[PDB]
Amino acid sequence: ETIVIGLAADSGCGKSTFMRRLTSVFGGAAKPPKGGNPDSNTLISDTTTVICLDDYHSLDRYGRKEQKVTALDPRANDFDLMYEQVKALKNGIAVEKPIYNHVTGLLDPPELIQPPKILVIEGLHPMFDERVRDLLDFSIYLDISNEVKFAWKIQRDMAERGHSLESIKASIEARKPDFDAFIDPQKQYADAVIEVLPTTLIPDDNEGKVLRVRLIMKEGVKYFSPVYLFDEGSTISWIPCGRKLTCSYPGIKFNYEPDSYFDHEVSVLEMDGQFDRLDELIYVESHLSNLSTKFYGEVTQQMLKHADFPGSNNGTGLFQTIVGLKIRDLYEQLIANKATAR
Amino acid sequence: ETIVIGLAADSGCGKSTFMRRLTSVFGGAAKPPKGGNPDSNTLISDTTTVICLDDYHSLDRYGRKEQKVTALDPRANDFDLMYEQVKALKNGIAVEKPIYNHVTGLLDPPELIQPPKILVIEGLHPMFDERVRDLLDFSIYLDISNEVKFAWKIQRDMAERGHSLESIKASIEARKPDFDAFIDPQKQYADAVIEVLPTTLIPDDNEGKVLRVRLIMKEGVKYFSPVYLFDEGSTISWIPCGRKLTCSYPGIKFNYEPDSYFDHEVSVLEMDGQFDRLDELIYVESHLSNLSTKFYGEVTQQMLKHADFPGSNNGTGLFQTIVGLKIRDLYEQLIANKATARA
Repeated sequence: ETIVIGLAADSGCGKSTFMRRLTSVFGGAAKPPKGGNPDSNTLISDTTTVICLDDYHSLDRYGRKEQKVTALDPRANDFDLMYEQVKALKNGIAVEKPIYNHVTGLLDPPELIQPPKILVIEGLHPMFDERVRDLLDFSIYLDISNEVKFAWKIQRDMAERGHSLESIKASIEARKPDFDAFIDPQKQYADAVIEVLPTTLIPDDNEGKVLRVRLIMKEGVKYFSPVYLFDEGSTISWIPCGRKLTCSYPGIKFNYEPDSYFDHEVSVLEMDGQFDRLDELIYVESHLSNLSTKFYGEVTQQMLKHADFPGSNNGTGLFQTIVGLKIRDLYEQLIANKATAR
Repeated sequence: ETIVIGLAADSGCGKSTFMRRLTSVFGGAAKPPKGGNPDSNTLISDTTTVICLDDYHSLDRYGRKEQKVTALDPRANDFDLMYEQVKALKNGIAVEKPIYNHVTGLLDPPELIQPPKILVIEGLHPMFDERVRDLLDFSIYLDISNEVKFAWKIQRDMAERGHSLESIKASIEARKPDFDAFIDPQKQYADAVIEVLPTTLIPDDNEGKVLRVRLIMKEGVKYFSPVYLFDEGSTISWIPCGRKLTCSYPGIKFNYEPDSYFDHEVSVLEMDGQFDRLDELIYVESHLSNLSTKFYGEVTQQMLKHADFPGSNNGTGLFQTIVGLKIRDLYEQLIANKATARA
């Protein structure tokens, strides 16, 4: 009775630190299948196997170029195969999954995937097909706003330094139609959306370092008690920076509020600003509720295992870690019932 | 102490008349697994299990059309897994084997396969991988020629009647490279090859009923004493028809000669024509040597337990049956040696 997690993300197979945070919570070390194709996207842990959804492309790079179809387009993807093989793994049956090697852009011969305890499917289209969506036990959508997507390319993406800003936004133009038509709509099916926006604390900041990030959590979901702050259901702003907790400019600002998201009820926890000192993280964790921690400080402790990770100092790393614990709480209850259900 | 037989044929899993005749020699009756899956291709007998090699397909039927690669192509098959489960079966450890459902054309959930006394793997690629080739205690290749493959599509294959002659000949072409590249070279590794050609007794015959059939048998193989006619090693043409054995047209013609086949020494036994009367089969068996029969007429009696089978009146049925006995003789000496060794 293996558990399947969806993660809709745009950062490309292999460049998601969200995936690496979930992995550290779930198991030990995700390493490619020992021996075999060095271009394989699959990552295997003691508990978890991450599958890249590019592997189910129905069109290679030259293929897609021939049809002038992007990788965002459902035409370029085989959802029948994805659906059948996620189904088989969830029911304990191995699959021959084709490998999409990114260095050559060809659809490579398949690899034998063994059912794990936790299966995470990650890529552009995890929740696009209703049949695949019904197999997911939890659904995540990482929503990067266009404004920090562009900032991160300027401030961090070393490989696009060769391109000017005029052609980098002209790269975003020709990708937006396919993205908004086929990628963005998947948010409505996620149990947890993490939305990364520019910061409102310092005016006109476009650097992508200080971030306003929203954690949107679906209500009414079995085994998922959303995080809350002080008074669940209420609308709160909370600035912990004060006399007993000094912060540098511009500090930490929190918002907790209910909301309606795609005609679904959600509750939203927000963080704007970034942690100066570790005291601020510990103070923040000590005042949040329904974190699904097993001991005191696990959120902070789980983050300190990856102090080098991008976003370890703002709500991005804070909420991605919290999400991992919530999923762990869910699959513990989910396999607690299936253990007794034989 | 399990025996592994290789059977290379492109007629398709579940279409092998050759396989039916072998199981009748080897065991009681080959049935599908009890319960299991209605589309399972494994066949089970008291002595033998037949494993279709489509079950080790790595690419879906729908994926095969997506990547533009045929089923003859190794990229569409997982030989690592196939070698594992045959190495596992020969070494007597049971295995969960996947199922290729030809109806949906989908890679189905697996079925449990217990190590049998005799294990046969049949399909397009039993001798393709040297690893797998080293597990086989005997190797068979059924070489249907392109002129008989074509006639059979016309005269018998009812599903082809929707297609035109030009379309069928243009379909055979589009399959030939992968067959030339991946299937046909497996002939060199076979201990026994059966080759089906258009008959030479009727000029310009293209109907696939009267056939020239060659049984190619490797020499120097341990526990395999090839069939011979009258005088082993010599070059003989023998027409049994005469005063004492009246035949109908075009009659029977036998050829027996040594040959070199892929730089291996072989003996070749040939039959052209078809038995029009039952007396001729008995006459032919009475005059053949090294048949590995347990009693007089076992070749003929074994055939009559499948009178309906195609090729039951020509060299196709005669040689496929004789091949079964030769393997039975081989695995008994082969079992006796390792049964002796284990005590």
